[PDB]
Parts: sequence; C-alpha cells; structure tokens
Amino acid sequence: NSTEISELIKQRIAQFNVVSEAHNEGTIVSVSDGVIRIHGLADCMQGEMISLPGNRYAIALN
Amino acid sequence: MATGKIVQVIGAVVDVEFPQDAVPRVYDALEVQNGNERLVLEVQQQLGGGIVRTIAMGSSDGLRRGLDVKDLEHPIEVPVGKATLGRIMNVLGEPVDMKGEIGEEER
Amino acid sequence: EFITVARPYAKAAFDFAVEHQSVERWQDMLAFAAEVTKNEQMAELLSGALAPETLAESFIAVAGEQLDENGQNLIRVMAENGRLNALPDVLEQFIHLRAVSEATAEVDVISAAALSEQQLAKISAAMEKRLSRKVKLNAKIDKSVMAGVIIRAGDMVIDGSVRGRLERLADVL
Repeated sequence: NSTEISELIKQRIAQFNVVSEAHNEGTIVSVSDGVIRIHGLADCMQGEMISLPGNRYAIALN
Repeated sequence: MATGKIVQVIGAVVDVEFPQDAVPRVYDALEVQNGNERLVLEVQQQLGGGIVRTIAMGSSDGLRRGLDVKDLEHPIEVPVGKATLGRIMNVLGEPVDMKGEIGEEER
Repeated sequence: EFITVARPYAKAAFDFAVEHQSVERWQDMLAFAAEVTKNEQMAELLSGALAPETLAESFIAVAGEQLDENGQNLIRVMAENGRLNALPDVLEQFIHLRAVSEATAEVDVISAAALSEQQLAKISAAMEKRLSRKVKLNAKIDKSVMAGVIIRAGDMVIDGSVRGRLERLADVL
C-alpha cells in the first residue's frame, strides 16, 4: 500500500486542484506598519525588488 | 449586513475575524453594538488569515466574544467646512456640545 | 519538532480508540493522515496562512479514509490549533502508547553476523523475562562490532560486543 497511497494522494490532490504558486509569484498574507509577509516566492533572493500592484516595489529582507 | 466577529478583547485591543475575501484594509473603520451603544474600531494591522487587530475608539468594557462587526469601507471620516465653526466635536466628528446635529455637507 | 505538542492529541486519540475497540482502524487512519501531510502540494498549503476552518476542510477533502465523525473531528481540532504538521508524531506516540497497553516491545539485535536462530530464540526468551512484554526481534548486522552482540531495547542497551570491551579497556589505562 505504501506506494499506491502516495499515488492516490497525488490523484486526489489533482482532483481538487490544490496547487502551489509559481516560483516567481506569491501572495500577501499580512500587512502592518509598512511591512508585508509574502507567502510563496520560492525564487526570491535576499535584497530583491518585489513588484506590488500599483507599480510599487518592496525589498525582500527576511 | 455585518460580516465579522470578535474573537478577542484584551483591554483596548480588539481582534476581529472576517471571511478571507472581505478583509478590511488598514485604517478602515469598523462598527459594533457595544450594548445599546455604537462603537467604532480602527483597523491597525492585518495579521494572519481573516483576522484583523483593531484599537477601540471608545470604552472597550461590555464587549463579548462573537459580537457581529460591520466593516465601514472607509477610514474614519469627519464633517468639514463652514458648518463646523463654533461647534465642539470629538475624534469621530460627533457633537459633544449638545446643540444637535452638525449640518455637514461633506465628510 | 513536535514531540511535546503531539502528546495530548496522541493520548486523546488513543483513549478514544480504546472506548470503541477500534485501535487498529485509528492507527491506520492516522497513518493515512500523516501521509497526507507529506505530499509536496499539501505541505505548501499547510504553511500558508489559511483560516483554520477552510484549511481543515481542504484537508478533509483529500481524505475519504477517515471515519465520518472522529477522524474528521481530530483533524478539525488540530487544524483549529494549527498543529496539522504534528500528525507524523501523533502517529509515533500512538504506536508507542499502543505497544505499552498491549505489553509489547521491539528490541534491536546488532551483530557481526547473523545468529543461529537458536541464539535468537534464547535472546527473545531472556528479554521476555527482562521485560514483561512479548518481544519482536529484528536482527541487524554491523561489522565494526566484530564479536558478541548489542541488544538495544528502546533506550536500554546491553553492550555485549567485543568492540565495546576494547574501548572500555583502553580507557582503564
């Protein structure tokens, strides 16, 4: 069962279309005092410029 | 309609949770019936999922958990112009001089 | 690491499974839940800040091998507390509590070479006296140890190997 369990999990995830973000893209999850927490951005690099809506930028520090 | 619910009350700081679609923006003003009296909250932080931390613009005493909150979709907005001359108002723009409604034209 | 936050949930799940004599079903249900946590896409979802009751529901959706009330309920409670990542350890402590309740042990035997299967019999018979539990054996072979045998029973070990004797003599001098 060990293998078919993971196969069934993959199948059932594909069924409900839960999906990861694109590596260059992520979502805001919190905002306060001018600091935002972004979830995703696997390929963000320390010090990068992140582009927000409204043609604004944020600097990825943590 | 009222779409949010109180989840904590610690002194003057009130936590409210909304559906993750209609989260109020920062500095948006909320409103809740603290008994027979209205009370407005100013959103200070969007933290975590759905939840929003707020500062109460009045006496926090009397608040339960699970009270319904309504999200006014604008910051605290006050009456302005010639109609406010000679009158006393509090931070929310309401008269505290007992001469009745202000007669604003614009907020 | 969730060694400490998993204890209450493992204890509650085991005490519930006993009242209903479903320990085997509960163990298999937990073993499936702990695998749903390891999928590449679900581990992404568990980290991003979703509201507990939507995360719990999207987790329940990916599992139809959980009995209608009690597995779904455990997932909902852990999700409310934000501890779904603890399932892989809830499973281990559930297996441990079960082994304790049914008075069982699983002892490792490490040797320079396989044993005679009369030696194994005597070892199991001796340990079933050292421990009140009925003991499984899973003999293992290591060649750094060169003679004698190591018996490891949980966190108790009997260093019978001659390698142990050598390292223990060298430090007498």
